[PDB]
Amino acid sequence: PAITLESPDIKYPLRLIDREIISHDTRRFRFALPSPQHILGLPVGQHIYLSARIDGNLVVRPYTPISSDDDKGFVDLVIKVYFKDTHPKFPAGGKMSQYLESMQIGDTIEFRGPSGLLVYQGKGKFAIRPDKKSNPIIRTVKSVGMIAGGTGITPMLQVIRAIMKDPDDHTVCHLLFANQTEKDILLRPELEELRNKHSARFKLWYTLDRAPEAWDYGQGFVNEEMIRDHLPPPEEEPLVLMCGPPPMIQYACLPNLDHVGHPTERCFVF
Ligand SMILES: Cc1cc2nc3c(=O)[nH]c(=O)nc-3n(C[C@H](O)[C@H](O)[C@H](O)COP(=O)(O)OP(=O)(O)OC[C@H]3O[C@@H](n4cnc5c(N)ncnc54)[C@H](O)[C@@H]3O)c2cc1C
Repeated sequence: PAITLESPDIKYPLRLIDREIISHDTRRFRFALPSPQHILGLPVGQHIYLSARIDGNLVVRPYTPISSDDDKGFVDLVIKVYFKDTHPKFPAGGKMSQYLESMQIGDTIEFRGPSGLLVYQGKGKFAIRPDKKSNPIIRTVKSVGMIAGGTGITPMLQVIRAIMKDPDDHTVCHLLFANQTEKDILLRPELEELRNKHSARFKLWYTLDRAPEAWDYGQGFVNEEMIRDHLPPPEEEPLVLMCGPPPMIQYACLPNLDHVGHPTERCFVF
């Protein structure tokens, strides 16, 4: 159809048309593409760049839509709002996130894309560029390991959806979704729906820093056992995809990946 993100260098103002309070911090923000038949123009695996001049300082932060290029007229972004005066070190909270919460209906925010090193080309085929200028290295995988932390499910979900939507895409997605509390399990219905509908291909497990009284899943930070039991066996040569808070990736993921047997080259951070 009509691509909204025609140029990666042009910022495209889109209007906010709906907001869904996914959780206390994270909200699903729907934006209106230029035409009701216009598409976003986002290859699976890539992300967009929201740009706005907040506090006199142009702040450009990146977000991965939960919408699919199949969806027309709208762009759904599950964005967590780091609230002000809710963190001891950060009384100013998030910058773009708080602007987005403040955004009323019909306010405009600029979009830029596509941007990203990973593109899913279908049926195991992941085009991962080592650098933005270097050419993408293409590797077909039978399983995809995925470690998502909080708002880092949106890049995973994009991939999960694409694979499950193609019945000839036999790649098997293993997801490890790490959040602080049960209330913080974003897109949990969608995810559980995906698993029920495509169990053979989608394997789902959660970990919560502070779990509820009844947690049939896992507790604590990301650990080696959960990477071992709830991600693909390293022998299957899978692709471990990771999005989470930089600390979580550095201290909980990358270390415990080595322990299980996953190589750095078979692993990618969104
Ligand atoms: C590929 C990709 C996709 C992404 N997709 C999404 C997405 O879909 N949705 C999304 O929300 N984010 C997404 N992010 C992350 C996003 O860019 C930000 O991390 C954040 O959501 C908004 O930025 P900000 O300007 O609000 O943060 P900043 O203001 O730049 O954050 C500054 C620091 O303050 C901390 N901080 C501030 N207040 C608090 C608080 N109350 N509690 C804890 N820490 C606090 C932050 O954690 C951070 O360390 C994505 C990132 C990447 C790389």
